[PDB]
Amino acid sequence: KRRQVYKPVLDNPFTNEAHMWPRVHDQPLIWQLLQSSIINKLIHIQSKENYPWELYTDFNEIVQYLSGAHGNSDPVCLFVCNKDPDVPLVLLQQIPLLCYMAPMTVKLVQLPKSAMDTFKSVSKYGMLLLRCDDRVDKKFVSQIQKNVDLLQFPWLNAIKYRPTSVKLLKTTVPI
Amino acid sequence: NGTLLVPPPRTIANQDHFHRLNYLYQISAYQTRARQKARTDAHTPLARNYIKSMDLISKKTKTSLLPTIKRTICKKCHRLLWTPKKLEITSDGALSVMCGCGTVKRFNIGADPNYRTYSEREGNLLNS
Amino acid sequence: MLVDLNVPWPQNSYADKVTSQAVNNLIKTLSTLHMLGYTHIAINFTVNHSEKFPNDVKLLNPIDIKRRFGELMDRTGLKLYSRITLIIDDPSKGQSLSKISQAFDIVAALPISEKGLTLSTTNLDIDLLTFQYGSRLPTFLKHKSICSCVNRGVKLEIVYGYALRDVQARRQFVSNVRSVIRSSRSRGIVIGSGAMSPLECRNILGVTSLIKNLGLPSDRCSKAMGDLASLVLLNGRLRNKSHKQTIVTGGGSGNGDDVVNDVQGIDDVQTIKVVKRSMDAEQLGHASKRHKP
Amino acid sequence: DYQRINKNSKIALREYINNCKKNTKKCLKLAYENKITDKEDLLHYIEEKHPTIYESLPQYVDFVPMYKELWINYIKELLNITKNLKTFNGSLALLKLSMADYNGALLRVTKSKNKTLIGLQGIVIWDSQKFFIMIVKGNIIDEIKCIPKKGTVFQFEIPISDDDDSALRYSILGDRFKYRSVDRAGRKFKSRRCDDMLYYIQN
RNA sequence: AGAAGCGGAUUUAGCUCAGUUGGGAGAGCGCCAGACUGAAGAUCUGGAGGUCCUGUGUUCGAUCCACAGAAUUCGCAUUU
RNA sequence: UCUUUACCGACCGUUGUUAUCAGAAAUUCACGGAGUUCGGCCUAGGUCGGACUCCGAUGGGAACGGCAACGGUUGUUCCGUUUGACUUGUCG
Ligand SMILES: [Mg+2]
Ligand SMILES: [Mg+2]
Ligand SMILES: [Zn+2]
Repeated sequence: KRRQVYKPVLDNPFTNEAHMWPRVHDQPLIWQLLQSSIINKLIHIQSKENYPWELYTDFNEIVQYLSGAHGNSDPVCLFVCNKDPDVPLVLLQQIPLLCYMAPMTVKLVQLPKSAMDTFKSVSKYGMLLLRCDDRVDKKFVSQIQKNVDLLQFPWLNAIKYRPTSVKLLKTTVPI
Repeated sequence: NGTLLVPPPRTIANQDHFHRLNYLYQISAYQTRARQKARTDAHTPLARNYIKSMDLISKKTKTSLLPTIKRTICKKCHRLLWTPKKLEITSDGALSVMCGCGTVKRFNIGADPNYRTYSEREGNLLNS
Repeated sequence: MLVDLNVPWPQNSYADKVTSQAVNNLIKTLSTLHMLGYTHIAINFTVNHSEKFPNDVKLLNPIDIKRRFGELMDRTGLKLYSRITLIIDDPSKGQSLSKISQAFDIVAALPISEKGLTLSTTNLDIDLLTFQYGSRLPTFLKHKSICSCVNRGVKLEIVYGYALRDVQARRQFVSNVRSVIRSSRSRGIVIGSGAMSPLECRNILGVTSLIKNLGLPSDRCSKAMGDLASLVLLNGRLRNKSHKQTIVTGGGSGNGDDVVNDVQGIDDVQTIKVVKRSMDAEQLGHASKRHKP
Repeated sequence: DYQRINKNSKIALREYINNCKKNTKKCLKLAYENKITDKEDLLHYIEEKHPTIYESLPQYVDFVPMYKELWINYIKELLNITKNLKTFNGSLALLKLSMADYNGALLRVTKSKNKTLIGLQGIVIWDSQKFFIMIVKGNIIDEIKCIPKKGTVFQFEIPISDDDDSALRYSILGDRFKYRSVDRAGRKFKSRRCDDMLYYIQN
């Protein structure tokens, strides 16, 4: 006979607050410009995809770019989709973490729409890292990023004790 | 299939043990971060010690942890991987995360998406 | 410092009620022990093994150190401890020892038969072993058992006040005490005064002469009242207030606060001791480099 | 070089606590060469003239808030110390203190067999089996302090959130428990002969 | 109060004693309470009650296994 | 646990165990992916079989690692003493 037993297991007490994805609102004003720009990149020539706009869409190149090889470009922006199925959780639990230790001004934007499976199915993987050094796009990227899309860290900034979190899991035991 | 019994009387000894484990994890993580933000690796063999002692206490009272903790900490030297060496992907395998000591913790990511751990599934978990 | 740890309480059964005359008599004999000179007093209470014990928490203590002896303390300047001598005769009826032990400070025993004497030294967590010096000794003590019991802890206790009761009892008293000194190897000997009156009190230099004439040396007698007496107080005092000699609720000041010496500064309600902010991690370094204290 | 040190965490911890003592001795030598008694001028002097020597020096000013607040808040949560103090239970609290780890505690040597060990306050970086490791500041001294536990009495204050009204002070004895924290998680402490504790009555 | 030396057995709730692939800490009696009786015993139900002699170490985890330190107790053609 | 001037090293084999859950798997059962080599159909190199190597979220864990018992050593097992001196009795 099978009996269900609840076992107490210690949770990471701050992983919910470490994965508090930033507050994004009035976001359909942004996907129009972003998707139109990405399509206009991806139409003509694979060299002309990355020749006027330098962007990296492979996670190994994201790690090698944020390691410290290129230090000139200080404003560098990232776009990562959450709340979207068919997206790996192994990278997604480490993407907002690796950008924190980067000395460059890296600006993560979490895309909140679940229906946005287009950018993953089209370009590479569903993430986008590019540079706003002298491009035209920064002329609106600096406009809205101060409004709603602010990214700051409250969790490591001040000194604060954290309460413990002990959860409990299901276990089916046959006897 | 069987009998459905949900007890919320948590036991005092298990709460003491998991508070001890969580305090060791918090003090090791905060030592590591307070050292890492300011300057170079000063007392990186110190905080690791706590984690090792933590894992040994996890060997004593038969306790299990979430895969977030064991994914954070190492396996052999048992150190925190908040600052790892290198992260590589699609290098003819799935994924690789290198460390300073040389012990790697890889994950099968090139097979298929939408795979979750047993503690991360929709209904298997009840908080507090 | 001197310890007198076997002053009896005028009550044997819980059904009996102590009159005010016996309480005033105990006040007068405590004033007598304060008059010539002593440092510590641990008053004793007799408990039989087969009585009907109450299932209470705040009623297991008919001593009341706080209300009457707390008033006697301010004019006295001494302290009182409470203890139980377990009058254990047969392995027939017992008790819940975890309540009777944690009730008072010191736990003692009084054997009458063979097997009880063995299970007291073996399993029963007590502080002192007292024998019936007034009546016939239960058995004659083996050396390797008493030696192992002293090496485990518990020491033997000699009551020199029981010889002051009757004429016939002196012969049985000396016949018991010489056997205790013979089989105890002069390690675990703690002496105490079993007086019920202030009219049977003695001075240190007469009790030392009594221990001389019984058979034990003089320096070992004063060492038994300095070293051996105050340590077996601390044993039960740490066992019953704190954990099993592990983590103590007693404040470690310089020379005034102690687990033994500072009883009133510890809240005897449950465990705690209210101490003001004497430890600051901000601007306190080495002790010889401070300037504020 | 870096891989051979951290192969064992205990040996690298020993190398770190040796390097801190050697750097403290070098700091005392450079301080007597400096002839300045102020430590705030001494740290800037080391920052100006000795960059590689400054790298392994401890920071006690950083060490106090990163440890004391977490330790006090953990004890206020664990022992159920709240604004309501009249519902306290002391025996279960002492059992929890027997079960709680003292890694990260502020602790003071109040009584000892050695007359020079007393008066030392310090915060735990690691618990040994039979010794104890703290850190204390002097005028210019920042040495990692090793203190024996066999024959010493330690005390620690548990504050209450009210200001200057009430606070608690507890005491442990390192000669009583002489084991690792790992064994102390499972050990049920029992009685001892306690014959060698005469010093606690002596001084 | 009848040693000294030798072999065997053995310590677990107040008591008498089980028990152990090594993963739960127990039974009888006693205490308290319920049930029952005009009352009580007996019968029956439930609860309270632990230093598994102590310590090391092995192991992921000890009443159990290894070592160390104590001892309990029988026998030596006996009832002293 | 081992080795000893090892001018080459050598952790013996078998049996059982590591409870529940987890995981593909609690003992080199098996399963999934990648690389190499060989053979058959076949020849823009597609598929199939066999062998090796590496990896796969879980748990102290995949490490022929830890624990307990037994022996092939010059065949195993059983039985008996090689231990006494005075006194007494018998026999020559
Ligand atoms: Mg002999
Ligand atoms: Mg001998
Ligand atoms: Zn590592």
